[PDB]
Amino acid sequence: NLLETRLNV
Amino acid sequence: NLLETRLNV
Amino acid sequence: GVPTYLLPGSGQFLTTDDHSSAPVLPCFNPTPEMHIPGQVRNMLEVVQVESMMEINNTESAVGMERLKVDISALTDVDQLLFNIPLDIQLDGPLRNTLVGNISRYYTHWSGSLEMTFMFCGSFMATGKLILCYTPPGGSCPTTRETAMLGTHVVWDFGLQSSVTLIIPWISGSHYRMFNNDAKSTNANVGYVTCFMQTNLIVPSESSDTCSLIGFIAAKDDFSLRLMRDSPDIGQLDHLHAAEAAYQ
Amino acid sequence: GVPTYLLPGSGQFLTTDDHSSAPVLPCFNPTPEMHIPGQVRNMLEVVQVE
Amino acid sequence: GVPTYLLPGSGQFLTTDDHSSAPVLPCFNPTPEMHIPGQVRNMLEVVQVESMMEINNTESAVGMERLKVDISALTDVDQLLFNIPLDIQLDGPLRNTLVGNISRYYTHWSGSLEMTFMFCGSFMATGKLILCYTPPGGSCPTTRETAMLGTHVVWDFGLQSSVTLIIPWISGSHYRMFNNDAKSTNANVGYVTCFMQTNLIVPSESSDTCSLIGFIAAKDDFSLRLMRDSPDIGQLDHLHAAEAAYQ
Amino acid sequence: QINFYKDSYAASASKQDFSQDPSKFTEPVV
Amino acid sequence: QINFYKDSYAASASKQDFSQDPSKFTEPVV
Amino acid sequence: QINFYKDSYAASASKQDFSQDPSKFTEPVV
Amino acid sequence: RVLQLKLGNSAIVTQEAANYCCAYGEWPNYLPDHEAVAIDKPTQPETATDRFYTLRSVKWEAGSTGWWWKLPDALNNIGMFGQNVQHHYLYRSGFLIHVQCNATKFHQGALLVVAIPEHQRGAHNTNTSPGFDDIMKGEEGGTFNHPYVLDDGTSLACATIFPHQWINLRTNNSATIVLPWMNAAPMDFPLRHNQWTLAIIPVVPLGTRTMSSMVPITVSIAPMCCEFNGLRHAITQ
Amino acid sequence: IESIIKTATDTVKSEINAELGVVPSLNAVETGATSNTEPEEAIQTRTVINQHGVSETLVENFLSRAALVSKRSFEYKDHTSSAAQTDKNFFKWTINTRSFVQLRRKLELFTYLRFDAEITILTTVAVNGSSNNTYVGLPDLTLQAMFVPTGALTPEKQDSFHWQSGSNASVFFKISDPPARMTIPFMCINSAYSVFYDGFAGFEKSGLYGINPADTIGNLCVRIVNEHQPVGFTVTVRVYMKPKHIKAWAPRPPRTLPYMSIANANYKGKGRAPNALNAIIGNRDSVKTMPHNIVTT
Amino acid sequence: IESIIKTATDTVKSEINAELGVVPSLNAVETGATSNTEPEEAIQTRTVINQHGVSETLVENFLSRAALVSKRSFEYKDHTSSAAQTDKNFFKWTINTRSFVQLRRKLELFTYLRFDAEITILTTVAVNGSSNNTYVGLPDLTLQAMFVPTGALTPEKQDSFHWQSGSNASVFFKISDPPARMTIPFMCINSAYSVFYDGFAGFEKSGLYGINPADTIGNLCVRIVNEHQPVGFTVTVRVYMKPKHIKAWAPRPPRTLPYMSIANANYKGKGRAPNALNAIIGNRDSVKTMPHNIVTT
Ligand SMILES: *[C@@H]1O[C@H](CO[C@@H]2O[C@@H](C)[C@@H](O)[C@@H](O)[C@@H]2O)[C@@H](O[C@@H]2O[C@H](CO)[C@@H](O[C@@H]3O[C@H](CO[C@H]4O[C@H](CO)[C@@H](O)[C@H](O)[C@@H]4O)[C@@H](O)[C@H](O[C@H]4O[C@H](CO)[C@@H](O)[C@H](O)[C@@H]4O)[C@@H]3O)[C@H](O)[C@H]2NC(C)=O)[C@H](O)[C@H]1NC(C)=O
Ligand code: NA
Ligand code: NA
Ligand code: NA
Ligand code: NA
Ligand code: NA
Ligand code: NA
Repeated sequence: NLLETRLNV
Repeated sequence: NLLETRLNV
Repeated sequence: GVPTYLLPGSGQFLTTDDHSSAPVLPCFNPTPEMHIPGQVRNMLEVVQVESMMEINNTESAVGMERLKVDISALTDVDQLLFNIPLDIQLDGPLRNTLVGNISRYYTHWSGSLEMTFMFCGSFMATGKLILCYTPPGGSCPTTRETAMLGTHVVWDFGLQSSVTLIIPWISGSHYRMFNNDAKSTNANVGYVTCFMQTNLIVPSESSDTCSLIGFIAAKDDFSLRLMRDSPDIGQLDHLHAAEAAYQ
Repeated sequence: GVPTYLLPGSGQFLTTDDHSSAPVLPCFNPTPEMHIPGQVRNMLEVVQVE
Repeated sequence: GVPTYLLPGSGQFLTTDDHSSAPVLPCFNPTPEMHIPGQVRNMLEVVQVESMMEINNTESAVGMERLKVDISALTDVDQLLFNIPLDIQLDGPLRNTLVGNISRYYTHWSGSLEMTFMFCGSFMATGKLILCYTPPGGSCPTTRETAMLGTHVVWDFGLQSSVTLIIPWISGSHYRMFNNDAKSTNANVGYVTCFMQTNLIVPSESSDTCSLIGFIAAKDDFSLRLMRDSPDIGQLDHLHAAEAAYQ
Repeated sequence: QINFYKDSYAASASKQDFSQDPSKFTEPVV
Repeated sequence: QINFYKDSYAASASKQDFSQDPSKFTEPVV
Repeated sequence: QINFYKDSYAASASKQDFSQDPSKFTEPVV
Repeated sequence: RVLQLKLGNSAIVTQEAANYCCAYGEWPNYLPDHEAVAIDKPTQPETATDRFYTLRSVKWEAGSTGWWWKLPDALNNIGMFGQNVQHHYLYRSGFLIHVQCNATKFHQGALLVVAIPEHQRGAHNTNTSPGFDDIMKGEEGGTFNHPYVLDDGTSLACATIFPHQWINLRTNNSATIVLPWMNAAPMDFPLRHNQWTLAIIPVVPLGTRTMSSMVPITVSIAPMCCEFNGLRHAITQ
Repeated sequence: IESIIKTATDTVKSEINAELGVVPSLNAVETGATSNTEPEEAIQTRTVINQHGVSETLVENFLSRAALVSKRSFEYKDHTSSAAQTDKNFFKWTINTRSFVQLRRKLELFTYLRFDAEITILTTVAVNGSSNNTYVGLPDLTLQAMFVPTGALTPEKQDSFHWQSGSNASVFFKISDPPARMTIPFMCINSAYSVFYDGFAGFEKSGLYGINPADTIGNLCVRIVNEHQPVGFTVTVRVYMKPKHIKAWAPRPPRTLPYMSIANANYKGKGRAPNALNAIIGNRDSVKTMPHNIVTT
Repeated sequence: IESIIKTATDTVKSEINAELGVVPSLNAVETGATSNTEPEEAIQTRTVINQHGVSETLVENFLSRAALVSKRSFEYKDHTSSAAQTDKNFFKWTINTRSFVQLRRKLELFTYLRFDAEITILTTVAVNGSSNNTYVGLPDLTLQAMFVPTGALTPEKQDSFHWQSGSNASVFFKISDPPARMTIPFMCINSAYSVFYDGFAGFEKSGLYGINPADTIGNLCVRIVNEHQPVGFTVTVRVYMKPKHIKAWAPRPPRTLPYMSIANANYKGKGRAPNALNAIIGNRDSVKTMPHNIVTT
C-alpha cells in the first residue's frame, strides 16, 4: 500500500 | 443544565 | 510464596497511566542523536510568540482582508474606530492565534496578555490614537470620555512603527474557567476599544485610507491546566484512502 | 517473576478503605492556599458551644 | 498479607519474554564441559568471512558454471565486461553468501563491504582491468569514461593472484532499510561495473578464454538490527515422516 | 503506606492532625 | 519507579525536564 | 533479575558475553 | 539600520534595514566528525560556491497573492554551485537570504518575508496529491493559490512561529535572514528533497495617489559552508 | 539564554515615570522580534509572589497519552464461500498516526519528533444478528498479533505456515485477559521522524509527493487462533498508541480546515464560517459590534 | 586474539599515498585467509566516531526465542467404537526440532550446541461441527502432561494406572489458566548436542544413517483428565521451545533447497529458479543487464 512504498497502485 | 450554567432553560 | 490480594482497579486500562512495559525488539540499538535547531520543551514557550488577530471578522471581508483594519480621515471629533472581545476560550478574533489554539487544549488559565499594533500607512501620514482596556461589570463603553477612565495608552504615529497595550491579570480567583457561558463571573475578561485621539491627516499624493495589523501574545506570568480534547478539529467519517492501511 | 497467592477479601470494595489511587489529571497544579477565618479540625470543638 | 493489583498484560504469553521458570528435574547434574574448537559468540564474526558471489545468474549457466565469469581477447578498446547490483536484502548475486544469508534475518543494516576477485587463467596470460563503484542517483554507467569518475581500482594481473575493491559506507541516514522497493532513497546502494583497462593477451598454447571468481564480505564497521523470520525458507505441508513423532 | 504515583494528590487519607482551638467558637470576646 | 526489563526503552515516561529558552522563537535577532 | 528456584538451570537468559575472535575463521594461517 | 554583507567576490549594502534574523538563534557550520556518516573526503569549494546569486525580479501588482521559492531547487542550475550539485550524490549547506523592495514616501504596503522548514504543499478541492511539476519550479519559483491558509490548510496568522521579518514601506526597504542546515539526516540528495521554502506575502496591498511606477521585488541568496560527497559523472534535473 | 523554570514569574511594585529619551511601550515589529514591554513599565503594579506551576504544559505530558489509532471489525466463521476482498478470520494493518484526527493534529504541531511507542490492543465480540440465530453466550478466543517490518511478506490465510514466527515477534492473548501491551523502540534510519516531508523518496520522477517510508513504523498481522465454530460471530479489534521519552523540534501553525485524506495535506473547508476557506472565524455585523455584550436592567 | 566488542569500529582520516614495495589492495586468496585491505588504504577517508551497537546479533539473542515445535488435534468423546490408529483422549509426542522449518534452519547454522530448553504448552477447544450438534459453550478441562525418557514405557489408554506418575515429573493445568511452563536441563551424555552426525549409532551394519538417539531430549505424554461428556469436542495442543544459556561451535553453509523429511538431509529443489537444484539465484538476461536500473525522465 502507499504508506509502505509511496507508489499509487 | 442549571448546575453547569446557573440559568433556567 | 508471597501472600497477596487484589485491589479495586485491578486489570483496568486507564489512558493516562504511567508504567514500564515489555520491549518487542530485545538488544535493539536506536540511531545516534545529532543536534537539530529549534527544540521545544514546554508549550508555554510557543504561547509567548506574537501572532495576528482576525479583528475584521465581517461578512464582506474575504481571506487576507480579515487580518487588517482600515482607517480614514473623519469630520467629527472623539470617534470610535473598533472594539475586540477578550474571552480566549471562545470563537472570535483571538481564537486562531498561537495563544488561542494552545489554550483550547486546556480548561483553566491565568496571567497577563499583550496586544501590539503596527501602522501600515505612508511615511507622510500622521495621527494619534487611544487604546483602552475596561475591566468587567457592565456594557462595553461607546464614548471616549467613558473609555479613558480604564487602563489605556495614547499612541503617536512616527519613526517607531508599533505600540504595545498590556492587559494586566485582574481577577478575583487565581484562575479563570472555560464554561460554555460568556457572561459568567468565572469567565468574562472585559473589553478592548480604540478611539481617535486627534485625526488621520495625509497630503493629496498619499492614499486617503491606511491600515493597522493587530498582534497578541501571553507574558511569562501565564499558566494553563486541566487538559481536554480540542474543539477546533473533528470527523464524522473515515478520511479518504483510510482503507488502504488494511491492504 | 515473584511467586504470589491471593487472600480472602481480594477484589472486594469496602466503603471505609484507605489506599492511594490513580490521578486523573497528571501534572495538575491546584490553587494556592490562603488564610480563611474559623478553621475546624475535630467535631468535639463544635459540641462545646452552648 | 500484601495488598496487590493486576496490570494490563497480566497472564499474556510473549515469545520474546525473559523470566526464570520451574525446573523439571530437581538435583540434576549436567555433563562436564570440555574444550571444542571453533566457538562462535556474535553472528558478526561469521559475516566477516569471504564467500563466492553468483555473478553468472543466466538461463544457460548450469550448477557450478553460475559461480565464474569467463573473459576473452577483444578487438575494440575500452569495452564493458559485466555489472553487479548491490542491494544486500534482495535476490541477486549477493543473496546466497555468508553476509547475504545472515543479513536476511534482520531489517536494517550499516557499514562497509569488500569485494575480492581471483584470476584463474594460465601463468603465461596477461591483462589489466578497472573495477568501479558508482554512488546512487541515476542509471548504471555503460562507458569507461563515465564509470571512472566514481570510486575505483586499476588491477594488473601478476604474481599476486587477487585484488580487493572496497565499497565504503556512503549514506545520508545511519542505517539503510529493507523495504520491498529497490528504488527507495532509504534502500538503493548504487552499482559495481568492470571494464577492460588494456586487453587479455595470451600465447597460442594457452587457453584463449580465462575465468574470474568473485568473493564478498563485510568489514568490522558493519552492524544489523530488527530481527525477522527469514524469507529464504518455508513450508506448505508437514514434512515426510512427521507423523512418526506421534508413534 | 504505599504510593508509587507521581502526583501527591493520589495519596491515601491524612488522619494525624490532633491540633485544636475551641476558644475561636467558645470565647470570641476581649 | 519499577522496571525489571533489560532494555532501557521499556521504562516509564520522563516528566522532569524543566529547562526552557523562549528567546530562540521570541528574540532571534542580533 | 528474580530467581527463587534451587537449581541454577532454572534462571533467565544470559545476554552479556561481548567477547569475540573473528581470526579463527578469517585468518587461520601461520 | 545600515548594513554591509561580503561573501566571496560579492558585496551588498543597504541604508534602510531592520537588524537581521538568525533562524532559531543558530549560525551555519561544517559537519563535525562526531555527526558524520559518509567516509570519503568531502569537496569544500569555499569562495567558488559561497557568494550571492541574484534571481529574476517579480512585479508587485494591486491583485498579487504572493510568491515562493524552494531550496536547494532554485539554485541547482546556477554557476559553480549548480556544477558541484550535478557531479555529486550528496550535498549540505546553510544560506543567507536578502530581499529588496523600495518605493516613495507617498507609497504604502507591507510584505511578510518568512522561511518555512519542510513546506509540504496541499492541493485544493481534490483527493489526489500534488504532481512533480506542481512542486519543482526551479529558478522561476511559484505563486500562492490561497495565502490565507499557506496552501497547506493551516494559517497565515500563525506563520510568525517560523523565522521571519517584515518590509513595511514607511519603515524599511530590505529584509535579511540567516539559515542553518535543517534536516533529520546529516546530508541529502539535492535533486529530490528541499529543506527550506522562502515565502513573500503582501498582507497590506501596495497603494498611492502619486505618479504610477513599476515596483519590483528582488531576491539574492548566498550558500554558506557548502560540502559535497560521492563524486561521479554529471546528472541534471 | 537557557534556564530552569518550575512556576510562573513574580511581579514587582512600581512608581510614576516621566523620563526623556525612554519609551518602553514603543516597539519595532519589522525586526521579527516579539514586544519586550513589561507590566511594570505600562501601569503602576503591586508586589505579587506567584506560586502557579507549569508542569501540565511540559511536552512529555502534552503528547504522552494513549490515543485510538485503529478500529477493525471482521466476521469469525467458516469462510469457504466468501469473496476475494473479505477479511477471512485475520487482517493486516500498517501502523500510522494519520487516520484519527485528534492525535494527527497534535503531532502536526511539530516538524520533527523522536519517541518510543507503547502499543495497547483491546478486543470485543458479539453474536451475529441474522434471523437464523438466537443468543448463545460468547467464546473466550485466543488471538495472535505478529510484528512485520515495513514492506516485508505477510500471511495469506488463517492457517498459513507463516504464523510459525521463527524470528518475528508475536504476542498471544485471550479475550478474558486485561488488554495486551508491548513497547516498540524509536526505529527510524534518521535521528528523528519527519512529521512533514517536502520531497519525492525515489530516484525516478514518477511516484507520490510527501510520504517517506522511513517514517512508517511497521505492520501488525492479526488472527483468531481457534478453528471456526458452527455459528458466526463479529469480532472488533482496537489499537491504542502512547508516545514516550519524547524530543520535539520546530513548532508549526495548527491545522484550521478539515482533513480530506490520510495520504496528503489537501484542503476544501466548511461551506460557511467558521473554518471555511475564505473565513476561519465566525462573523459579526461590524468591527464596532460587541458579540456577548452585558445588558444591565 | 580475543577482545571485548560493544560497538562497530571507528574510521581514521587518511592522505595521498605513492610508495614503492607497498600494495595493500593486492591479496593471495589461495592461502584461505580473508582480505585484510582497510578503507583508509583504498580511498581518502574522514574521521568518524561510530556509536552503533552490536548486541542484537549476540548468539543468545539470535537463538533464544520461543518457536512452535508441535501442533496436535484430537477428538474428546466416548471412543468405544474408534479405530486402532486414533488418539483416544490422549497422545504421545517425541520432542524434536526437525518438523517446523524456521527453527530447524536456524539450529542447522551450527555443528554442535549446548543449551537448556524452556517449554510452553498452549491449549484451545471447539464444539464438533457435525449436523447433530448445536453450539453449547466450552468446557474448562484439566490436562496432564507427563515427561518420559527416550525409549521408556508410555501409557496405553486414558485411564491407565501408568498415569500415577510415582517418579516421572507430571504437570497438571486448566484451559482457563495462562499457558503451562517448565525448564528441561541440558540432558546429553556428551558435553554438547550434535546437530549433524556422520555415522551409524549401532554395532551391527543394518540401521539408519545420521540419527544419534543421545540428541533426542525425551517424550511428552498428554491426556485430558476429565471423563467424556455426552457431546464431542475437538482439542488442539501447541508446544513451544525456547533455548537458553547457549554455547555454539563450528558454523556451517545455510540450507538452500526445501526440506523433504524429518529423518535426513535429502533434497530435490524447486521446479524453476530461485532455489532449484541447478540454479539457486533467479535469472537475468545477461551479465551486462542491471535488473532494477533507475530511469530518469
Ligand atoms: C491514486 O490514483 C487514483 C486513480 O487515478 C486515476 O487512475 C490512474 C490509473 C490514472 O489513469 C490516473 O491519471 C487517474 O486519475 C486517484 O483516484 C482518482 O482521483 C480523481 C481526482 O480526485 C477522481 O476524480 C473525481 O471523480 C468524480 C466522479 O467519481 C465517480 O466516477 C468514478 C469513475 O470516473 C468512480 O470511480 C467513482 O466511484 C464515482 O462513481 C468527479 O465528480 C470529480 O470531479 C469532477 O466533477 C466536479 C463537479 O462535481 C468538477 O468540479 C471537477 O472539475 C470534475 O470535473 C473528480 O473527477 C477519480 O474518481 C479517482 N479514481 C478512482 C478510481 O478512485 C487517487 O486520487 C490517487 N491517490 C492519491 C493519494 O493521489
Ligand atoms: Na465560559
Ligand atoms: Na527495500
Ligand atoms: Na504550514
Ligand atoms: Na514564581
Ligand atoms: Na566504535
Ligand atoms: Na554442508
